[PDB]
Amino acid sequence: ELGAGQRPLPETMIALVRLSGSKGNAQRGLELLAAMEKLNYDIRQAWLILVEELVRTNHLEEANKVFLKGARGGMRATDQLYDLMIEEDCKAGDHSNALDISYEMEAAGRFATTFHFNCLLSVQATCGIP
Amino acid sequence: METYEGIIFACGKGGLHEDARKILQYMTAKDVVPSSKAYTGVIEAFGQAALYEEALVAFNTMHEVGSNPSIETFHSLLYSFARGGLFKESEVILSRLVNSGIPRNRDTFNATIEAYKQGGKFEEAVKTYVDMEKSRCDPDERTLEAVLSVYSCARLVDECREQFEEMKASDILPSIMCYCMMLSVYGKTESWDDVNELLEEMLSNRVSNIHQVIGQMIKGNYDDDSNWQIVEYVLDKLNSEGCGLGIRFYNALLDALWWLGQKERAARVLNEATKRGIFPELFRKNKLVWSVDVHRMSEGGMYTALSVWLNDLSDILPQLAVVVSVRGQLEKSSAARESPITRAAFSFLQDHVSSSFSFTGWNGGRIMCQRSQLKQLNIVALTNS
Amino acid sequence: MIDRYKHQQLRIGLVSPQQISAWATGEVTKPYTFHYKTNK
Amino acid sequence: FPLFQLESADPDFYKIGYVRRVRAYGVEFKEGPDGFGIYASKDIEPRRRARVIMEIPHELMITIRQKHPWMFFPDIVPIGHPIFDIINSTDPERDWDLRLACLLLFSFDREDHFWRLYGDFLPAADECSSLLLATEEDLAELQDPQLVSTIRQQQKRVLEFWEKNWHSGVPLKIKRLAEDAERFIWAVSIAQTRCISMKTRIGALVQDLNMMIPYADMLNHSFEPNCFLHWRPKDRILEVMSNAGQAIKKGEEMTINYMPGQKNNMLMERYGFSTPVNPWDAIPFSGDSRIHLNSFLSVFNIFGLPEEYYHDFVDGAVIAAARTLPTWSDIDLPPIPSAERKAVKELQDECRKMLAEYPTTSEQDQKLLDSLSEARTTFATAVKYRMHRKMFIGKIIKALDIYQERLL
Ligand SMILES: Nc1ncnc2c1ncn2[C@@H]1O[C@H](CSCC[C@H](N)C(=O)O)[C@@H](O)[C@H]1O
Repeated sequence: ELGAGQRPLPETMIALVRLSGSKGNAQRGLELLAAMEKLNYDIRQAWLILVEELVRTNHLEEANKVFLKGARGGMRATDQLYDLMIEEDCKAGDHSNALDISYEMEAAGRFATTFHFNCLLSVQATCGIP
Repeated sequence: METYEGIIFACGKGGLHEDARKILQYMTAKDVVPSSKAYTGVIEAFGQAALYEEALVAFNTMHEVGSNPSIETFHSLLYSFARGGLFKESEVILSRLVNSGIPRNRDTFNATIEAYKQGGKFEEAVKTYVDMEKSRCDPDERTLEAVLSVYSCARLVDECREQFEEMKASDILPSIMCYCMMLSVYGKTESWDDVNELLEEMLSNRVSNIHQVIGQMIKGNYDDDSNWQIVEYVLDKLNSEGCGLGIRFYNALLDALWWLGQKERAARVLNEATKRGIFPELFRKNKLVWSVDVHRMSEGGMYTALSVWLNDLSDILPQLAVVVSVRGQLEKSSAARESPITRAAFSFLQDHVSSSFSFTGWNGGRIMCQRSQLKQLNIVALTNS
Repeated sequence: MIDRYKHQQLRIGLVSPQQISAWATGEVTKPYTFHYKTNK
Repeated sequence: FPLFQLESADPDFYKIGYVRRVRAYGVEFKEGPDGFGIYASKDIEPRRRARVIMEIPHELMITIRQKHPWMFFPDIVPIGHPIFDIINSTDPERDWDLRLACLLLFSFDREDHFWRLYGDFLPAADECSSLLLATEEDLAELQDPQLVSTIRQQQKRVLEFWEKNWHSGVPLKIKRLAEDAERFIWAVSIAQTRCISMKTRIGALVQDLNMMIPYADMLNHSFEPNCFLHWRPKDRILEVMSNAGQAIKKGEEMTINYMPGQKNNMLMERYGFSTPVNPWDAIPFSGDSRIHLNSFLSVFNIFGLPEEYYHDFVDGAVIAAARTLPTWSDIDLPPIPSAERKAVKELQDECRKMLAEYPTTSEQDQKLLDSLSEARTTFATAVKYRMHRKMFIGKIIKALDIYQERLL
């Protein structure tokens, strides 16, 4: 398509981004997101899709890398995805990533609630330091 | 690296693009970055099958993986473009070769002449041969064959005589391709005296077997069931330098047969080429398109291709019947409809099916016939003189 | 908001003889401060 | 060389606020046949942050708590005044406009109150576009039975409140506020069309307020506003802030979003106006025929999530069309062009079936508005409302035609 001089549709890039996440290819998923920004598209929706695919396909470690890069870059995720990332990290004992995300969640403008704190406490209660 | 490059070279030599694509995918699936030579073999295979879109993707992918193209890579494109007459794309390489620090060797000049010739630019073809001698260099045997085809195409009997006799003036024994071009220029001008003079030279040919068999089969001596096995024996022997040499041999042979009136024999010779993989893009027959692609053929070969295609049309419906005479960037311009191939095909179609095939308003190098008009349609007589 | 948590602590404890040795290694065995002649 | 080379509002309009610490920066108040407005008096260049456009001191406002108990900020009602009993007798949920109307009429009666002066720049009973002032004939031009019944209930509620609380036995200090029902109806109309509800912190107390804010109730509505309101607690000043990074040209109108996410029938009920480019207007389709949501959004370059659609022909009506059209979506399944044309054709037929329900068309309503010479403000508002809905349905037919062709 690029070699034919045609401009890929925003939906075409999203199909490639979602496919990359299903295979756990975060590097290719991030390369395609950079292309959409170069094509002057809106990468927020495609970034949301990429993170959810990695979480669904048990690539939580890769999902955190992609999520934080977008969140630190200024993009604001959905409240559903915020609750997804915090909870899945705390179920896996990853307090460091769950605390980083919750800090970015409030920086965006979404204040943490009792649900998010209960996720962090689930890991803090097992560290041996009350 | 040694095994991958060895197989891909064979695929590029024989024009097996499907196998070449699988080797490339196999290398990528194993996290192996193919070498710059390996991609050049894949680019070669696509050009053998006239798959320019997939060839330029591989060329684009070479820079992506850091396997920058070598001098041989810019030759695989030039010969691929030369066969199709895509001198617009050939000049892109030439304008790129000077900027890339690569001087113009002899092989670059041969492709330039071949590209201009197939594109109908006769004036610019001889100018390259005129400008080639100024830059010294050393014209090889194919260069003489490259410029002889230019004179033979534009019906220059006296120029072709001087070019041909000088080929044997150095004791070179010109190949069968040059002999078939002599028969075309003599057959185009109806010079039956010179045709018989050259044929007797090919009938003895104590040194070269191919000239004897091909020369004999043109006259019709080998048109028997058992006597067609010897002709096929030569074709199989020539079917070993790949599709690159084969396409040149069959283009000259069909051109000679058509101008000599052996139009039914040209039909069977073309049928021999297709089953060997020559002209893989020649025909498409599906529910959407019935197409014949003649942009890589000579004028005699194109007439044979159209004649068979028209006869097979009347036997049988697709949404469209098309003739692809120009296949490149020239399509999106008014020059493609003025190409010698486009005019020849349209003129040929006009006095064979009346006014049933008209040009396209969206492409310069297409000659279409709608499904509705296909209802209002042997159509072409195939006989030996 | 979530507090910027900062957990730092210091403790004093009685020291084992083993920890005393680990500090030094280093045994001072002479009551001399400085040599009279070399001033070393 | 230099030698060889909408009317402005009453100058006293800004001055009465200006002598009381109202500040306007780079904007001017201009008056036209349709009413007041705020326009950029110069090219407002973009900055890294929101620019201060206007500053309105708290003491010039009339505010009441949204939630019970009813406290007034600033407190202007004396202890024991009978107006509080009238305010205190209201329904806490529905009668917020009655409470503000009582405060508004009370404020006009006070000699020192700012709204005694500012009240002269409020639209009169024949100039306010609120449907509370609309006659039964004006409501007949709406062509919307649901909205008409809503307005009739509003007028009934407002009238019964006046008859109950402004009877013959009430004190003179109450009678002189609303001597007639029309005076109280006008006050409720001002309350509905001009009330600004915000969460504010005053001192240490954070609360929701219904506020009558002078010079900020002159900002017109837009669903793509270039300004927003911001309460500054430290000095009790309402700030009108232009969007950060947004360049505003000289003469461009300064607008805020009165009602995010609200349809035109809600804008008509509250503020007595409608917009043809409302991105939240809806049209009742059967759902038998559906188009591809992803294709429709990409054809018109509508990006973002459904609740935050934006355009990178396309306006708020096309965004509204995306939200209201029957749509299907199967992750990344592509739509068949021949099946989508059947849906587009069937959706356009249903759109024309609804345009045929109206006795007139959109351009006939537009020429009727130009031919008016003695029409009430609400009559023209009623015609503009039905015309905008026709323009919205007509925009959908055009958008579907474009979408059907750009799918090739
Ligand atoms: N976008 C818009 N289109 C039409 N009328 C509008 C509008 N925004 C605001 N209005 C009108 O302005 C009123 C809100 S108070 C805004 C100032 C008003 N124009 C005045 O002169 O006092 C509403 O009653 C409504 O009728």
